[PDB]
Amino acid sequence: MTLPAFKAYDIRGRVPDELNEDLARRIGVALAAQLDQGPVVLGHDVRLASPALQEALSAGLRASGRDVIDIGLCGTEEVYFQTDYLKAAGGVMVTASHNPMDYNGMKLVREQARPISSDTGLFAIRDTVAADTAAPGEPTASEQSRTDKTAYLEHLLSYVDRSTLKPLKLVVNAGNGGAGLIVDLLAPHLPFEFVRVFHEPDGNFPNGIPNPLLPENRDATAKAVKDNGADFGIAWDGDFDRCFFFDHTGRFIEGYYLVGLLAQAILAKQPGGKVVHDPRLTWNTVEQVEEAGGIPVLCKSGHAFIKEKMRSENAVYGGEMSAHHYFREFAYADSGMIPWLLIAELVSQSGRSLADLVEARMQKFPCSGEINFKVADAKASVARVMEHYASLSPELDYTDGISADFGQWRFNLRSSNTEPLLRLNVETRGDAALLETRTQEISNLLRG
Ligand SMILES: O=P(O)(O)O[C@H]1OC[C@@H](O)[C@H](O)[C@H]1O
Ligand SMILES: O=P(O)(O)O[C@H]1OC[C@@H](O)[C@H](O)[C@H]1O
Ligand SMILES: [Mg+2]
Repeated sequence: MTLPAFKAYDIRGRVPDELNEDLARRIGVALAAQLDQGPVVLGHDVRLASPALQEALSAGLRASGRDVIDIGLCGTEEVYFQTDYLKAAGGVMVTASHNPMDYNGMKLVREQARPISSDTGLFAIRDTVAADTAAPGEPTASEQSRTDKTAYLEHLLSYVDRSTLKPLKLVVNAGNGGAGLIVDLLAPHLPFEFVRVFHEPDGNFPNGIPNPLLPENRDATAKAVKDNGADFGIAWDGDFDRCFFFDHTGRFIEGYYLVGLLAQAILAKQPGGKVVHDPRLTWNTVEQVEEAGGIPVLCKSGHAFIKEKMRSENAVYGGEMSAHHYFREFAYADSGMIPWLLIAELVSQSGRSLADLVEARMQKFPCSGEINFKVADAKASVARVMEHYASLSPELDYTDGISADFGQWRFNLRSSNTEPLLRLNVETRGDAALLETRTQEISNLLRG
Protein backbone atom coordinates (compact mmCIF):
# COMPACT_ATOMS: atom_id res chain seq x y z
CA MET A 1 0.00 0.00 0.00
CA THR A 2 0.91 3.67 0.33
CA LEU A 3 1.16 6.11 3.22
CA PRO A 4 -2.49 6.99 3.97
CA ALA A 5 -1.73 10.49 5.27
CA PHE A 6 -1.12 11.72 1.70
CA LYS A 7 -4.55 12.77 0.40
CA ALA A 8 -5.68 14.47 -2.81
CA TYR A 9 -5.09 18.06 -1.68
CA ASP A 10 -2.88 17.88 1.43
CA ILE A 11 -1.35 15.62 4.09
CA ARG A 12 -3.60 14.54 6.96
CA GLY A 13 -3.33 11.75 9.48
CA ARG A 14 -3.38 10.55 13.05
CA VAL A 15 -0.28 11.27 15.16
CA PRO A 16 1.94 9.41 15.46
CA ASP A 17 1.18 6.35 13.28
CA GLU A 18 0.23 8.24 10.08
CA LEU A 19 2.17 11.46 10.75
CA ASN A 20 5.13 12.04 13.05
CA GLU A 21 8.42 13.92 13.28
CA ASP A 22 10.38 11.44 11.16
CA LEU A 23 7.83 11.57 8.36
CA ALA A 24 7.74 15.38 8.66
CA ARG A 25 11.52 15.53 8.30
CA ARG A 26 11.43 13.21 5.28
CA ILE A 27 8.66 15.35 3.75
CA GLY A 28 10.95 18.38 4.11
CA VAL A 29 13.78 16.56 2.32
CA ALA A 30 11.43 15.46 -0.46
CA LEU A 31 9.81 18.89 -0.77
CA ALA A 32 13.22 20.48 -1.34
CA ALA A 33 13.70 18.25 -4.39
CA GLN A 34 10.28 19.26 -5.80
CA LEU A 35 10.63 23.05 -5.79
CA ASP A 36 12.34 25.66 -7.91
CA GLN A 37 14.99 27.87 -6.33
CA GLY A 38 14.43 29.83 -3.16
CA PRO A 39 13.61 29.62 0.54
CA VAL A 40 10.61 27.86 2.05
CA VAL A 41 7.99 29.50 4.27
CA LEU A 42 6.77 27.52 7.29
CA GLY A 43 3.91 28.24 9.67
CA HIS A 44 1.63 26.31 11.99
CA ASP A 45 -1.75 26.31 13.73
CA VAL A 46 -2.72 26.13 17.42
CA ARG A 47 -2.62 22.34 17.78
CA LEU A 48 -0.24 21.19 20.49
CA ALA A 49 1.89 18.98 18.20
CA SER A 50 2.07 21.53 15.38
CA PRO A 51 5.35 23.28 16.43
CA ALA A 52 7.27 20.00 16.65
CA LEU A 53 6.08 18.91 13.21
CA GLN A 54 7.15 22.28 11.79
CA GLU A 55 10.57 21.97 13.39
CA ALA A 56 11.07 18.52 11.83
CA LEU A 57 10.00 19.94 8.47
CA SER A 58 12.56 22.71 8.90
CA ALA A 59 15.30 20.22 9.79
CA GLY A 60 14.63 18.24 6.61
CA LEU A 61 14.48 21.36 4.44
CA ARG A 62 17.70 22.82 5.86
CA ALA A 63 19.50 19.48 5.60
CA SER A 64 18.71 19.80 1.88
CA GLY A 65 20.16 23.31 1.64
CA ARG A 66 16.86 25.23 1.81
CA ASP A 67 16.77 28.42 3.84
CA VAL A 68 13.63 28.46 6.00
CA ILE A 69 11.43 31.46 6.74
CA ASP A 70 9.55 30.70 9.97
CA ILE A 71 6.40 32.84 10.10
CA GLY A 72 5.25 31.30 13.38
CA LEU A 73 1.77 30.58 14.66
CA CYS A 74 -0.49 31.76 11.85
CA GLY A 75 -3.41 31.04 9.61
CA THR A 76 -3.14 28.99 6.45
CA GLU A 77 -3.74 32.10 4.35
CA GLU A 78 -0.66 33.69 5.92
CA VAL A 79 1.51 30.87 4.57
CA TYR A 80 -0.06 31.50 1.14
CA PHE A 81 0.42 35.25 1.38
CA GLN A 82 4.00 35.21 2.67
CA THR A 83 5.10 32.52 0.20
CA ASP A 84 3.97 34.75 -2.67
CA TYR A 85 4.86 38.10 -1.09
CA LEU A 86 8.41 37.07 -0.19
CA LYS A 87 8.88 35.34 -3.58
CA ALA A 88 9.71 32.10 -1.80
CA ALA A 89 10.18 28.75 -3.53
CA GLY A 90 7.19 27.37 -1.64
CA GLY A 91 5.58 26.98 1.74
CA VAL A 92 4.07 24.53 4.18
CA MET A 93 1.32 25.12 6.72
CA VAL A 94 1.12 22.59 9.54
CA THR A 95 -2.62 22.13 10.19
CA ALA A 96 -5.43 19.59 9.87
CA SER A 97 -8.00 21.92 11.20
CA HIS A 98 -11.33 20.08 11.19
CA ASN A 99 -9.94 16.63 12.10
CA PRO A 100 -10.16 14.97 15.56
CA MET A 101 -7.83 15.80 18.45
CA ASP A 102 -5.22 13.13 17.58
CA TYR A 103 -4.82 14.36 13.96
CA ASN A 104 -2.43 16.77 12.28
CA GLY A 105 -1.44 17.57 8.73
CA MET A 106 0.30 19.78 6.22
CA LYS A 107 -0.78 21.96 3.31
CA LEU A 108 1.94 22.48 0.72
CA VAL A 109 2.43 25.20 -1.91
CA ARG A 110 5.12 26.07 -4.45
CA GLU A 111 6.00 29.42 -6.05
CA GLN A 112 3.30 32.11 -5.87
CA ALA A 113 1.53 29.81 -3.36
CA ARG A 114 0.45 27.51 -6.20
CA PRO A 115 -1.02 24.34 -4.64
CA ILE A 116 0.89 21.07 -4.52
CA SER A 117 -1.75 18.35 -4.88
CA SER A 118 -1.75 14.61 -5.49
CA ASP A 119 -1.11 14.83 -9.24
CA THR A 120 1.00 18.02 -9.05
CA GLY A 121 3.82 16.94 -6.77
CA LEU A 122 2.26 15.62 -3.59
CA PHE A 123 2.26 11.97 -4.60
CA ALA A 124 5.75 12.42 -5.98
CA ILE A 125 6.70 13.62 -2.49
CA ARG A 126 4.85 10.67 -0.94
CA ASP A 127 6.74 8.17 -3.10
CA THR A 128 10.09 9.79 -2.28
CA VAL A 129 9.33 9.72 1.46
CA ALA A 130 8.09 6.14 1.14
CA ALA A 131 11.41 4.93 -0.31
CA ASP A 132 13.76 7.21 1.66
CA THR A 133 15.90 5.08 3.99
CA ALA A 134 18.82 7.53 4.13
CA ALA A 135 20.25 8.77 7.40
CA PRO A 136 19.35 12.39 8.20
CA GLY A 137 21.90 14.90 7.02
CA GLU A 138 22.77 17.91 9.09
CA PRO A 139 21.55 21.44 8.29
CA THR A 140 23.43 23.31 5.57
CA ALA A 141 21.02 26.26 5.41
CA SER A 142 19.67 28.77 7.92
CA GLU A 143 16.30 29.54 9.44
CA GLN A 144 15.09 33.11 9.99
CA SER A 145 12.11 34.14 12.11
CA ARG A 146 9.84 36.52 10.19
CA THR A 147 6.77 37.21 12.32
CA ASP A 148 6.10 40.71 10.95
CA LYS A 149 2.50 40.79 9.71
CA THR A 150 2.52 44.40 8.44
CA ALA A 151 2.41 43.62 4.71
CA TYR A 152 -0.32 41.00 5.32
CA LEU A 153 -2.41 43.34 7.47
CA GLU A 154 -1.97 46.19 5.00
CA HIS A 155 -3.12 43.87 2.22
CA LEU A 156 -6.24 42.92 4.19
CA LEU A 157 -7.08 46.56 4.94
CA SER A 158 -6.67 47.50 1.25
CA TYR A 159 -10.01 45.83 0.51
CA VAL A 160 -11.99 48.55 2.30
CA ASP A 161 -12.21 52.33 2.45
CA ARG A 162 -11.72 52.97 6.16
CA SER A 163 -13.45 56.35 5.99
CA THR A 164 -16.67 54.68 4.78
CA LEU A 165 -16.90 52.08 7.54
CA LYS A 166 -19.50 52.46 10.25
CA PRO A 167 -19.05 51.36 13.90
CA LEU A 168 -20.87 48.07 13.39
CA LYS A 169 -21.06 45.63 16.29
CA LEU A 170 -19.61 42.31 15.10
CA VAL A 171 -19.57 38.97 16.86
CA VAL A 172 -16.29 37.16 16.15
CA ASN A 173 -15.87 33.47 17.05
CA ALA A 174 -12.40 31.99 16.48
CA GLY A 175 -13.52 28.77 18.16
CA ASN A 176 -10.18 28.76 20.04
CA GLY A 177 -8.39 28.55 16.69
CA GLY A 178 -6.13 31.29 15.46
CA ALA A 179 -8.49 33.84 13.92
CA GLY A 180 -8.72 36.09 16.98
CA LEU A 181 -5.04 37.03 16.76
CA ILE A 182 -5.63 38.65 13.36
CA VAL A 183 -8.92 40.26 14.41
CA ASP A 184 -7.12 41.93 17.30
CA LEU A 185 -4.30 43.21 15.06
CA LEU A 186 -6.91 44.66 12.68
CA ALA A 187 -9.18 46.19 15.33
CA PRO A 188 -7.15 49.38 16.09
CA HIS A 189 -7.53 50.28 12.40
CA LEU A 190 -11.30 49.66 12.19
CA PRO A 191 -14.29 51.35 13.84
CA PHE A 192 -16.18 48.16 14.72
CA GLU A 193 -17.03 47.02 18.22
CA PHE A 194 -16.15 43.36 18.53
CA VAL A 195 -17.94 40.81 20.69
CA ARG A 196 -15.29 38.12 21.12
CA VAL A 197 -16.47 34.53 21.52
CA PHE A 198 -14.14 31.54 22.11
CA HIS A 199 -11.42 34.00 21.29
CA GLU A 200 -8.24 32.76 22.95
CA PRO A 201 -6.14 30.24 20.99
CA ASP A 202 -6.22 26.89 22.78
CA GLY A 203 -5.01 23.68 21.15
CA ASN A 204 -6.88 21.70 23.81
CA PHE A 205 -10.08 23.02 22.21
CA PRO A 206 -12.21 23.16 25.39
CA ASN A 207 -15.23 24.34 23.38
CA GLY A 208 -14.83 21.69 20.65
CA ILE A 209 -12.74 21.46 17.50
CA PRO A 210 -13.55 24.60 15.45
CA ASN A 211 -16.25 23.71 12.96
CA PRO A 212 -19.00 26.34 12.65
CA LEU A 213 -21.02 23.92 10.50
CA LEU A 214 -21.83 21.68 13.48
CA PRO A 215 -25.16 22.98 14.85
CA GLU A 216 -23.93 23.13 18.45
CA ASN A 217 -20.99 25.25 17.29
CA ARG A 218 -23.17 27.32 14.98
CA ASP A 219 -25.50 28.07 17.88
CA ALA A 220 -22.74 29.67 19.98
CA THR A 221 -22.28 32.40 17.35
CA ALA A 222 -26.02 32.81 16.75
CA LYS A 223 -26.68 33.22 20.48
CA ALA A 224 -23.93 35.84 20.81
CA VAL A 225 -25.38 37.83 17.88
CA LYS A 226 -28.94 37.76 19.24
CA ASP A 227 -27.99 38.40 22.87
CA ASN A 228 -25.74 41.37 21.99
CA GLY A 229 -27.79 42.94 19.19
CA ALA A 230 -24.84 42.58 16.83
CA ASP A 231 -25.10 43.63 13.20
CA PHE A 232 -23.69 40.25 12.17
CA GLY A 233 -21.42 37.47 13.35
CA ILE A 234 -18.39 35.74 11.88
CA ALA A 235 -16.96 32.37 12.84
CA TRP A 236 -13.91 30.57 11.43
CA ASP A 237 -12.41 27.14 11.20
CA GLY A 238 -9.22 26.62 13.18
CA ASP A 239 -6.72 27.69 10.49
CA PHE A 240 -9.27 30.42 9.50
CA ASP A 241 -9.20 29.93 5.75
CA ARG A 242 -12.98 29.40 5.99
CA CYS A 243 -15.43 32.01 7.26
CA PHE A 244 -19.08 31.65 8.25
CA PHE A 245 -21.65 34.44 8.49
CA PHE A 246 -24.63 35.00 10.75
CA ASP A 247 -27.08 37.84 10.16
CA HIS A 248 -28.52 40.06 12.90
CA THR A 249 -31.32 37.54 13.63
CA GLY A 250 -28.72 34.84 14.35
CA ARG A 251 -29.48 33.00 11.10
CA PHE A 252 -26.54 31.25 9.46
CA ILE A 253 -26.19 32.32 5.83
CA GLU A 254 -25.51 29.41 3.47
CA GLY A 255 -22.16 29.83 1.76
CA TYR A 256 -23.77 29.71 -1.71
CA TYR A 257 -25.20 33.21 -1.23
CA LEU A 258 -21.89 34.74 -0.15
CA VAL A 259 -20.38 33.88 -3.54
CA GLY A 260 -22.70 36.23 -5.42
CA LEU A 261 -22.50 38.86 -2.67
CA LEU A 262 -18.70 38.88 -2.51
CA ALA A 263 -18.48 38.85 -6.31
CA GLN A 264 -20.54 42.04 -6.47
CA ALA A 265 -18.39 43.56 -3.73
CA ILE A 266 -15.21 42.81 -5.71
CA LEU A 267 -16.69 43.83 -9.07
CA ALA A 268 -17.39 47.30 -7.64
CA LYS A 269 -13.62 47.68 -7.11
CA GLN A 270 -12.45 45.76 -10.21
CA PRO A 271 -15.11 46.23 -12.88
CA GLY A 272 -15.73 43.77 -15.66
CA GLY A 273 -13.67 41.03 -14.04
CA LYS A 274 -14.07 37.31 -14.46
CA VAL A 275 -15.49 35.45 -11.45
CA VAL A 276 -14.82 31.74 -10.92
CA HIS A 277 -17.54 29.62 -9.31
CA ASP A 278 -18.11 25.90 -8.72
CA PRO A 279 -20.82 23.70 -10.28
CA ARG A 280 -22.76 22.60 -7.20
CA LEU A 281 -24.94 25.72 -6.95
CA THR A 282 -24.76 28.17 -9.83
CA TRP A 283 -27.87 30.10 -10.88
CA ASN A 284 -27.66 32.81 -8.23
CA THR A 285 -23.96 33.40 -8.79
CA VAL A 286 -24.30 33.63 -12.57
CA GLU A 287 -27.13 36.17 -12.27
CA GLN A 288 -25.48 38.34 -9.61
CA VAL A 289 -22.10 38.31 -11.38
CA GLU A 290 -23.66 39.31 -14.72
CA GLU A 291 -25.86 41.93 -13.08
CA ALA A 292 -22.68 43.55 -11.69
CA GLY A 293 -20.99 43.44 -15.10
CA GLY A 294 -18.69 40.52 -14.33
CA ILE A 295 -18.14 37.38 -16.37
CA PRO A 296 -18.89 34.09 -14.57
CA VAL A 297 -16.56 31.16 -15.20
CA LEU A 298 -17.68 27.64 -14.27
CA CYS A 299 -14.96 25.47 -12.70
CA LYS A 300 -14.74 22.12 -10.94
CA SER A 301 -14.87 22.39 -7.16
CA GLY A 302 -11.73 22.07 -5.07
CA HIS A 303 -9.31 24.81 -4.18
CA ALA A 304 -6.54 23.79 -6.58
CA PHE A 305 -8.90 23.74 -9.56
CA ILE A 306 -10.43 27.09 -8.60
CA LYS A 307 -7.00 28.73 -8.28
CA GLU A 308 -5.61 27.37 -11.56
CA LYS A 309 -8.76 28.53 -13.36
CA MET A 310 -8.58 31.97 -11.77
CA ARG A 311 -4.98 32.29 -12.94
CA SER A 312 -5.77 31.27 -16.52
CA GLU A 313 -8.66 33.76 -16.61
CA ASN A 314 -7.04 36.67 -14.72
CA ALA A 315 -10.12 36.32 -12.54
CA VAL A 316 -10.67 38.95 -9.85
CA TYR A 317 -12.50 36.60 -7.46
CA GLY A 318 -13.50 32.99 -7.00
CA GLY A 319 -16.03 31.54 -4.60
CA GLU A 320 -17.13 28.04 -3.58
CA MET A 321 -20.31 27.27 -1.67
CA SER A 322 -18.07 25.46 0.90
CA ALA A 323 -16.96 28.76 2.54
CA HIS A 324 -13.82 29.27 0.41
CA HIS A 325 -13.28 32.71 -1.14
CA TYR A 326 -10.31 33.51 -3.38
CA PHE A 327 -8.86 36.87 -4.36
CA ARG A 328 -6.58 37.61 -7.32
CA GLU A 329 -4.20 40.01 -5.56
CA PHE A 330 -4.04 37.71 -2.51
CA ALA A 331 -1.82 35.28 -4.45
CA TYR A 332 -5.01 33.93 -6.09
CA ALA A 333 -5.61 32.30 -2.72
CA ASP A 334 -8.35 31.89 -0.16
CA SER A 335 -8.72 34.09 2.93
CA GLY A 336 -11.03 33.90 5.91
CA MET A 337 -10.37 37.57 6.66
CA ILE A 338 -10.96 39.44 3.38
CA PRO A 339 -14.61 38.28 3.15
CA TRP A 340 -15.85 39.73 6.43
CA LEU A 341 -14.06 43.03 5.74
CA LEU A 342 -15.85 43.21 2.40
CA ILE A 343 -19.20 42.37 4.02
CA ALA A 344 -18.68 44.93 6.79
CA GLU A 345 -18.01 47.53 4.10
CA LEU A 346 -21.15 46.55 2.12
CA VAL A 347 -23.36 46.89 5.19
CA SER A 348 -21.65 50.18 6.15
CA GLN A 349 -21.96 51.78 2.71
CA SER A 350 -25.43 50.49 1.74
CA GLY A 351 -27.26 51.00 5.02
CA ARG A 352 -28.75 47.53 4.49
CA SER A 353 -28.37 44.70 6.95
CA LEU A 354 -26.66 41.49 5.96
CA ALA A 355 -30.08 39.82 6.13
CA ASP A 356 -31.49 42.27 3.57
CA LEU A 357 -28.41 41.89 1.36
CA VAL A 358 -29.20 38.16 0.87
CA GLU A 359 -32.93 37.78 1.63
CA ALA A 360 -34.35 38.14 -1.90
CA ARG A 361 -31.57 35.99 -3.35
CA MET A 362 -32.32 33.17 -0.91
CA GLN A 363 -36.01 33.35 -1.83
CA LYS A 364 -35.20 33.42 -5.57
CA PHE A 365 -32.77 30.46 -5.58
CA PRO A 366 -33.47 28.26 -2.55
CA CYS A 367 -31.04 25.39 -2.07
CA SER A 368 -30.96 22.10 -0.21
CA GLY A 369 -27.67 22.60 1.57
CA GLU A 370 -25.01 20.02 0.80
CA ILE A 371 -26.30 16.55 1.70
CA ASN A 372 -23.76 13.76 2.06
CA PHE A 373 -24.33 10.05 1.45
CA LYS A 374 -22.21 7.02 2.36
CA VAL A 375 -23.76 4.23 0.29
CA ALA A 376 -22.81 0.64 -0.45
CA ASP A 377 -22.24 1.33 -4.15
CA ALA A 378 -21.84 4.96 -5.20
CA LYS A 379 -21.84 4.12 -8.90
CA ALA A 380 -25.02 2.04 -8.77
CA SER A 381 -26.72 4.74 -6.69
CA VAL A 382 -25.80 7.51 -9.15
CA ALA A 383 -27.03 5.37 -12.03
CA ARG A 384 -30.32 4.77 -10.20
CA VAL A 385 -30.79 8.54 -9.91
CA MET A 386 -30.02 9.16 -13.57
CA GLU A 387 -32.26 6.38 -14.87
CA HIS A 388 -35.17 7.70 -12.80
CA TYR A 389 -34.93 11.18 -14.34
CA ALA A 390 -34.09 10.14 -17.92
CA SER A 391 -37.67 10.52 -19.16
CA LEU A 392 -37.51 14.27 -18.36
CA SER A 393 -34.41 14.78 -20.56
CA PRO A 394 -32.41 17.16 -18.32
CA GLU A 395 -29.48 19.09 -19.71
CA LEU A 396 -26.39 17.30 -18.41
CA ASP A 397 -22.94 18.69 -17.65
CA TYR A 398 -19.99 16.64 -16.41
CA THR A 399 -17.68 19.39 -15.09
CA ASP A 400 -17.76 17.93 -11.56
CA GLY A 401 -19.74 14.73 -11.23
CA ILE A 402 -23.16 15.11 -12.84
CA SER A 403 -25.07 18.39 -13.05
CA ALA A 404 -28.64 18.05 -14.29
CA ASP A 405 -30.74 21.08 -15.24
CA PHE A 406 -34.47 20.39 -15.56
CA GLY A 407 -35.50 24.00 -16.17
CA GLN A 408 -37.11 25.08 -12.90
CA TRP A 409 -34.76 22.93 -10.80
CA ARG A 410 -31.27 21.44 -11.01
CA PHE A 411 -28.92 19.28 -9.02
CA ASN A 412 -25.26 18.43 -8.80
CA LEU A 413 -24.20 14.96 -7.63
CA ARG A 414 -20.51 14.14 -7.29
CA SER A 415 -17.97 12.11 -5.34
CA SER A 416 -15.87 13.86 -2.72
CA ASN A 417 -12.13 14.11 -3.33
CA THR A 418 -11.33 14.17 0.41
CA GLU A 419 -13.73 11.49 1.76
CA PRO A 420 -15.38 8.37 0.27
CA LEU A 421 -18.83 9.96 0.06
CA LEU A 422 -21.35 11.27 -2.45
CA ARG A 423 -22.37 14.93 -2.14
CA LEU A 424 -25.74 16.25 -3.34
CA ASN A 425 -26.85 19.85 -3.94
CA VAL A 426 -30.24 20.90 -5.31
CA GLU A 427 -31.66 24.33 -6.11
CA THR A 428 -34.86 25.61 -7.71
CA ARG A 429 -36.17 28.80 -9.33
CA GLY A 430 -38.04 30.26 -6.36
CA ASP A 431 -39.95 27.07 -5.46
CA ALA A 432 -39.38 25.70 -1.96
CA ALA A 433 -41.93 22.92 -2.48
CA LEU A 434 -40.20 21.55 -5.58
CA LEU A 435 -36.89 21.86 -3.74
CA GLU A 436 -38.05 19.59 -0.93
CA THR A 437 -39.87 16.96 -3.01
CA ARG A 438 -36.96 16.66 -5.46
CA THR A 439 -34.36 16.56 -2.67
CA GLN A 440 -36.29 13.81 -0.86
CA GLU A 441 -36.82 11.93 -4.14
CA ILE A 442 -33.10 11.95 -4.95
CA SER A 443 -32.25 11.00 -1.34
CA ASN A 444 -34.58 7.98 -1.49
CA LEU A 445 -33.03 6.94 -4.81
CA LEU A 446 -29.46 7.21 -3.47
CA ARG A 447 -30.35 5.16 -0.36
CA GLY A 448 -32.09 2.48 -2.45
O1 LIG B 1 -9.67 21.00 7.99
P1 LIG B 1 -9.50 22.16 7.03
O2 LIG B 1 -8.21 22.02 6.26
O3 LIG B 1 -9.50 23.48 7.82
O4 LIG B 1 -10.73 22.14 5.93
C1 LIG B 1 -10.61 21.34 4.83
O5 LIG B 1 -11.26 20.03 5.13
C2 LIG B 1 -12.67 20.23 5.53
C3 LIG B 1 -13.44 20.94 4.40
O6 LIG B 1 -14.78 21.19 4.84
C4 LIG B 1 -12.76 22.22 4.00
O7 LIG B 1 -13.43 22.76 2.83
C5 LIG B 1 -11.33 21.98 3.66
O8 LIG B 1 -10.67 23.22 3.32
O1 LIG C 1 -14.57 16.73 -0.33
P1 LIG C 1 -14.69 17.71 -1.47
O2 LIG C 1 -16.14 18.04 -1.74
O3 LIG C 1 -14.11 17.11 -2.73
O4 LIG C 1 -13.86 19.11 -1.16
C1 LIG C 1 -14.13 19.92 -0.10
O5 LIG C 1 -12.81 20.37 0.47
C2 LIG C 1 -12.10 21.41 -0.33
C3 LIG C 1 -12.98 22.53 -0.91
O6 LIG C 1 -12.27 23.28 -1.90
C4 LIG C 1 -14.21 21.95 -1.53
O7 LIG C 1 -15.06 23.01 -2.05
C5 LIG C 1 -14.95 21.14 -0.52
O8 LIG C 1 -16.21 20.75 -1.07
MG1 LIG D 1 -9.41 25.38 7.16
